[PDB]
Amino acid sequence: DVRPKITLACEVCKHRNYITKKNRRNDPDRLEIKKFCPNCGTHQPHKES
Amino acid sequence: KALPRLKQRYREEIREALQQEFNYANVMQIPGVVKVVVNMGVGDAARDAKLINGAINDLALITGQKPEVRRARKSIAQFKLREGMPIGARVTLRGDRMWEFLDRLISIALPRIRDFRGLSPKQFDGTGNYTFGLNEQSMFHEIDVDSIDRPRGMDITVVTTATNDAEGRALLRALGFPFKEN
Amino acid sequence: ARLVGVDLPRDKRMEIALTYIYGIGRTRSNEILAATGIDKNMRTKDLTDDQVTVLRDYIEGNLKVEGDLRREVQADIRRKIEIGCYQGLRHRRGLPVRGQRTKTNARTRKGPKRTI
Amino acid sequence: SSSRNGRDSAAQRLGVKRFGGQVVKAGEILVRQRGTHFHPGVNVGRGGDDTLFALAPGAVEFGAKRGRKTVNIVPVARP
RNA sequence: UUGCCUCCUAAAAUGUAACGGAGGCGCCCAAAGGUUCCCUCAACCUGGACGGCAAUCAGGUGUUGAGUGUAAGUGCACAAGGGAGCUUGACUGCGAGACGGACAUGUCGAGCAGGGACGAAAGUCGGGACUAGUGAUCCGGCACCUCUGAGUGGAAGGGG
Ligand SMILES: [Mg+2]
Ligand SMILES: [Mg+2]
Ligand SMILES: [Mg+2]
Ligand SMILES: [Mg+2]
Ligand SMILES: [Mg+2]
Ligand SMILES: [Mg+2]
Ligand SMILES: [Mg+2]
Ligand SMILES: [Mg+2]
Ligand SMILES: [Mg+2]
Ligand SMILES: [Mg+2]
Ligand SMILES: [Mg+2]
Ligand SMILES: [Mg+2]
Ligand SMILES: [Mg+2]
Ligand SMILES: [Mg+2]
Ligand SMILES: [Mg+2]
Ligand SMILES: [Mg+2]
Ligand SMILES: [Mg+2]
Ligand SMILES: [Mg+2]
Ligand SMILES: [Zn+2]
Repeated sequence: DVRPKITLACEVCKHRNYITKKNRRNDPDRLEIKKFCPNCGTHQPHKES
Repeated sequence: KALPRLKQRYREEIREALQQEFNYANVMQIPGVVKVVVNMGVGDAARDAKLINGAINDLALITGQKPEVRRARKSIAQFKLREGMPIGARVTLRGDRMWEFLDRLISIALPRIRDFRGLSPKQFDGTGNYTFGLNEQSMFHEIDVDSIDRPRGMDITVVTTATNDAEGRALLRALGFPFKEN
Repeated sequence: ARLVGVDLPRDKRMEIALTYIYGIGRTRSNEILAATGIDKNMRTKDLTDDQVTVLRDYIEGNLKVEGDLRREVQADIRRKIEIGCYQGLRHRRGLPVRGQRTKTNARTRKGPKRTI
Repeated sequence: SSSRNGRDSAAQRLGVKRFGGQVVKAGEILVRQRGTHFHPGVNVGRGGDDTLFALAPGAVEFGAKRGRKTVNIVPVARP
């Protein structure tokens, strides 16, 4: 598909909140960015599911 | 507490001679060397960029400062070259390093050239700038003989403050390159 | 060992180790070893640096080796091919210069064989 | 024989919307445009899609400033 | 031929048909986003080993003729073009006032709080210079919840 949809989930609470798109061929590895998690209340790293 | 011999010569006698023999209005109309540029384009980088490493090594050995790597600003299909690849390396000499390189050149490299018949006085471009090329690099004594694998030439250019061609020709003759007589 | 950018063989008699140098061959090696008095049968395991260095000194003082040799060879080739000499034209055509029997032999100069 | 044309888009209703001498409220839209045919001035901001909107109440006044077409808002005196 | 985007016909507000005249779209980018800092091309002329009408270097002329991922138009030399350091605001809770329309759709937005990025500071940041890259209702799946639970306590099921 070239452009699969992916879901980002927090680490401690483990809740799926954000959804984006990425190119697997260009980025075989998983994504690792920092986003705002409402329930946690602080910016924490989010790892692609 | 040190000063290069060529710089001493220029600031002691060359400037006075030029001023006397051209009759300038003020003190600082006498031309002076600004910078020296050394570069070379290989053209084979499109197939093998390994030779670029040897080119950089040779340039560092001859000069003593890390040179550049230059890309291409256009893509030519007939020359089978596209954007982004490296093509050649350059380096600029100023001040004490420039004087030392010029002195070493005139003292060693030029006399050591095989079949050296002089330099054409027609190499100027009108405004007082000299440029010429070389075919073989091992003439320089700083690069050892057996460590080189392939022959690579280079082009070196000198720029002065001379207003016209005659001023620069006189200044560089006073410096004393082996000019040809015509 | 190593000399003038030439990797001396791990274990070879000096009479051929010096031969491996492009500027020195069999009889030149024989004469050089006779002059230096060095035995021509010993192995590389007993080689020592000082004798090698003095040998390098003698050979560089008395002869021209490797890149210089190449350079005058191609200088000769280019001058002969530019002056229009018979050897120059033969080099242009990639054929023997002495004028041997090109009829069947000279495959060494003509390179591989291609059929028509 | 036939034709391969005959397809078109919709109409975006572009163009100036509030003319000089009028009175506008805060956050009003003054001009809709593709490029920066006009430019923001005083008390006027440039939107995401190159649209112009007012920041404070007043009266519109078209004007130019050093090779530009600009829109300005004057602070009409309070009665 | 059947939907969406750009131009002309379209008679200098908006709008305006035809089997009229021309073209694209059913993508792409983890940087081609955010912020801070710096620079300006194409072309022509003159000199240089291969090197030539064009490869890399030096000097001179050069105010938009180069360039803007993708078709057109509107713009951009103050840059929205080119080069570099850091980083994910390609957020959460909200929204005064408007833009046009038969209806359902679409679009812009100053400003407050939480917790961030950039910069010494003033300040910008709710994806991409702008306009296309998409699909209502019903039915069902997945994660979570201080909702409900057919006598009571659970569970099944139903709910946001
Ligand atoms: Mg990458
Ligand atoms: Mg000059
Ligand atoms: Mg239209
Ligand atoms: Mg934007
Ligand atoms: Mg946008
Ligand atoms: Mg109109
Ligand atoms: Mg009608
Ligand atoms: Mg079509
Ligand atoms: Mg960037
Ligand atoms: Mg220039
Ligand atoms: Mg830029
Ligand atoms: Mg409303
Ligand atoms: Mg805040
Ligand atoms: Mg805001
Ligand atoms: Mg941008
Ligand atoms: Mg139905
Ligand atoms: Mg019950
Ligand atoms: Mg349940
Ligand atoms: Zn969380």
